[PDB]
Amino acid sequence: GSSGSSGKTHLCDMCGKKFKSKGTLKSHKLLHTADG
Ligand SMILES: [Zn+2]
Repeated sequence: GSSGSSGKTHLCDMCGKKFKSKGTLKSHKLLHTADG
């Protein structure tokens, strides 16, 4: 809820999407930022 979370997730601080692994969250964060 608005006052606090429950359970556990690998949460994106950039868009607010929630993931089931740090590997899945990392594979998602490549879409926000990458080297070039
Ligand atoms: Zn994200």
